[PDB]
Amino acid sequence: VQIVYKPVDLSKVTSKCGSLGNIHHKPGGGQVEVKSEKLDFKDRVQSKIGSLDNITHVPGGGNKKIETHKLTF
Amino acid sequence: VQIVYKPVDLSKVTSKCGSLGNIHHKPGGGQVEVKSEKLDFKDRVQSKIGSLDNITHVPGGGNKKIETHKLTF
Amino acid sequence: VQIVYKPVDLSKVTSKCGSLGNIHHKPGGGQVEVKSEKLDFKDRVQSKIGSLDNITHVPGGGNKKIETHKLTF
Amino acid sequence: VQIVYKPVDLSKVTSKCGSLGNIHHKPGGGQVEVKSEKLDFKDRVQSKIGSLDNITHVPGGGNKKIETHKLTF
Amino acid sequence: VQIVYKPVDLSKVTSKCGSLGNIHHKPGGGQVEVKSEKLDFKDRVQSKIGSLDNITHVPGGGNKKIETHKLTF
Amino acid sequence: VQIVYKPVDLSKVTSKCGSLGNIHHKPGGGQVEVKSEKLDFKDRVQSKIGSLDNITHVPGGGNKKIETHKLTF
Amino acid sequence: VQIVYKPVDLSKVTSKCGSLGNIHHKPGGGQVEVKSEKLDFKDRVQSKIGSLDNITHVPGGGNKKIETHKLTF
Amino acid sequence: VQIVYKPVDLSKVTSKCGSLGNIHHKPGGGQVEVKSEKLDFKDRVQSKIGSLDNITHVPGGGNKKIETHKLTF
Amino acid sequence: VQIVYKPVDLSKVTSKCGSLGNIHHKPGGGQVEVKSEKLDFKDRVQSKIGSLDNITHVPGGGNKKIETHKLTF
Amino acid sequence: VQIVYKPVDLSKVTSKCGSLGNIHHKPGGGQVEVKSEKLDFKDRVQSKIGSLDNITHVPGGGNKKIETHKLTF
Repeated sequence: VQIVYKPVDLSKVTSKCGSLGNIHHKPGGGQVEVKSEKLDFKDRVQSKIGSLDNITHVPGGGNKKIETHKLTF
Repeated sequence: VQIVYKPVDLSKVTSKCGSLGNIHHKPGGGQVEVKSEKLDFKDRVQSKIGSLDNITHVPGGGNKKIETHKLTF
Repeated sequence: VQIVYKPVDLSKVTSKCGSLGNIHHKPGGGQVEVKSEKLDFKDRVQSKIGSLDNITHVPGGGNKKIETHKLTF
Repeated sequence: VQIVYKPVDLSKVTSKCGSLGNIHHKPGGGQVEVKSEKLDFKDRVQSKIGSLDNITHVPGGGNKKIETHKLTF
Repeated sequence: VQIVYKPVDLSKVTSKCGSLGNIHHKPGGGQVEVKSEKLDFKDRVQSKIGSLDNITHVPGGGNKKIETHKLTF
Repeated sequence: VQIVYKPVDLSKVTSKCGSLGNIHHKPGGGQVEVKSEKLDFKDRVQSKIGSLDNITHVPGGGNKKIETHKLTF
Repeated sequence: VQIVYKPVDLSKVTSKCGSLGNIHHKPGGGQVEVKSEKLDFKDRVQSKIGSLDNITHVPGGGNKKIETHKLTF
Repeated sequence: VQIVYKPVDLSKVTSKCGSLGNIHHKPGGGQVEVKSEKLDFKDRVQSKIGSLDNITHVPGGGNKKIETHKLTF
Repeated sequence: VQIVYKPVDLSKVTSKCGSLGNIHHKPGGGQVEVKSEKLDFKDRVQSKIGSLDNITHVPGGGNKKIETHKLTF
Repeated sequence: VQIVYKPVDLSKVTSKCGSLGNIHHKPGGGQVEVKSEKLDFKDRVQSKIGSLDNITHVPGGGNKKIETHKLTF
C-alpha cells in the first residue's frame, strides 16, 4: 500500500482600498429580560443568554483563507 | 505500508489601505435582566449571561490563515 | 510501516496602512441585573456573568496564522 | 516501524503602518448587580462575575502565529 | 521502532509603525454589587468577582509566536 | 352702580383606593435627530426640542380643582 | 360706584389609599442629537433642548386646588 | 367709589396613605449630543440644554393650593 | 375713594402616611456632549448646560400653599 | 383716598409620617463634555455648566408656605 498527498497553493488573497472613511455606529439602547429555572450544558456547548452587545468591526482588509488538510488511513 | 504527506504553500494573504479614518462608535446604554435557579456546566462549556459588552475593532489589516494539517493511521 | 510528514510554508500574511486615524469609542453606561441560586462548573468551563465590558482594539496590523499539525499512529 | 516528521516554515507574518493616531475611548459608567447563594467551580474553570472592565488595546503591530505540533504513537 | 522529529522555523513575525500617537482613555466610574453565601473553588480555578478594572495597553509592537511541540510514545 | 359677587362652593373632590399595586414601566431606548439653522422665540414661548423623556406618575389620588374667579369693571 | 367681592369655599379636596405598592420604572437608554447655528430667546421663554430626562413621581396624595381671584376696575 | 374684597376659605386639601412602599427607579444611561454656534438669552429666559437628568420624587403627601389674589384700580 | 381688602384663610393643607418605605433609585451613567462658540445671557436668565444630575426627593409630607396677594392703585 | 389692607391667616400646613424608612440612592457615574469660546453673563443670571451633581433629599416634613404681599400706590 502507498499513499502520496502533495497539494500545492500559489493562491493570492488580496485587497486594495483608497480609504475606509466616515463609518458611524450609533445604536439607541434596547431592553432585555430572560427567565428560567434550570440549565444543564454537558458537552462542547457555546451559549449566550440575554446579551445586549454592540460591535463595530472595520478591518483595513479582513479577507481570510480558512483551510484544512486531513488524511485518515 | 507507506504514506508521504508533503503539502506546499506559496500563498499570499495581503492588504493595502490608504487610511482607516473617521470611525465613530457611540452606543446608548441599554438594560438587561436575567433570572434563574440552578446552572450546571459540565464539559468544555463556553457561556455568557446578561452581558452588555460594546466592541470597536479596527485593525490596520485583520486578515488570517486559520489552518490545520492532520494525519491519523 | 513508514510515514513521511514534511509540509512546507513559504506563506506571507501581510498588510500596509497609511494611517489608522481618528477612531472614537464613546458608550453610554447601560444597566444589568443577574439572579441565581446555585452554580456548578465542573470541567474546562469558561463563563462570564453580568459583565458590562467596553473594548477598543486598534492594532497597526492584527493579522494571524493560527495553525495546527497533528500525527497520531 | 518508522516515522519522519520534518515540517518547514519560511513563513512571514508582517505589517507596516504610517501612524496609529488619534484613538479616543470615553465610556460612561454603567451599573451591575449579580445575586447568588452557592458557587462550586471544580476543574480548570475560568469565571468572571459582575465585572465592569474597560479596555483600550492599540499595539504598533499585534499580529500572531499561534501554533501547535503534536505526535502521538 | 524509530521516530525522527525535526521541525524547522525560518519564520518572521514583524512590524513597522511610524508613531503610535495620541491615544486617549477617559472612563467614567460605573457601579457594581455582587452577593453570595458560599464559594468552593477546587482545581485550577481562575475567578474574578465584582472588579471595575480599566486597562490601556499600547505596545510599540505586541506581536507573538505562542507555540507548542509535544511527542508522546 | 352696584355689583355683588358671592359664589359659594360646598364641593367635594374625593377618591378611595384599596391599593395602586404592581405598576411596571419598561421602555426600550428610542433614537432622535433634530437639525436646524436659526431659532427666534420672542414672547411667552414654551418649547421642547428633540427630547426623549419617560414619565411614571402614580399619585395616591391625583384629582384637582383648577379654578378661576374674575371681575372686570 | 360700589363693588362687593365675597366668594366662599367650604371645599374638600381629598384622598384615601391603602398602599401605593410595587411601582417599577426601568427605562433603557435612548439616543439624541440636536444641531443648530443661532438661538435668540427674548421674552419669558421656557426651553428644553436635547434632554433625556426620566421621572418617577409617586405622591401619597398629589391632589391640588390651583386657584385665582382677580378684580380690575 | 367703594370696593370691598373679602373672599373666605374654609378649604381642606388632604390625604391618607397606609404606606408608599416598594418604589424602584433603575434607568439605563442614554446618550446626548447638542451643537450650536451662538446663543442670546435676553429677558426672563429659562433654558436646559443637553441634560440627562433622572428624578425619583416620592412625597408622603405632595398636594398643593397654588393661589393668587389680585386687585387693580 | 375707598378700598377694603380683607381675605380670610382657615385653610388646612394636610397629610397622613403610615411609612414611605423601600424607595430605590439606581441610575446607570449616560453620556453628554454640548458644543458652542458664544453665549450672551442678559436679563434674569436661568440656564443649565450639559448637566447629568440625579435626584431622589422623598419628604415625609411635601405639600405646599404657594400664595400671592397684590393691590395696585 | 383711603386703603385698608388686613388679610388674615388661620392656615395650617401639616404632616404626619410613621417612618421614612429604607431610601437607597446608588448612581453609576456618567460622562460630560462642554465646549465654548466666549461667555457674557450680564444681569441676574444663574448658570450651571457641565455639572454631574447627585442629590438625596429626605426631610421629615418638607412642606412650605411661600407667600408674597404687595401694595403699590
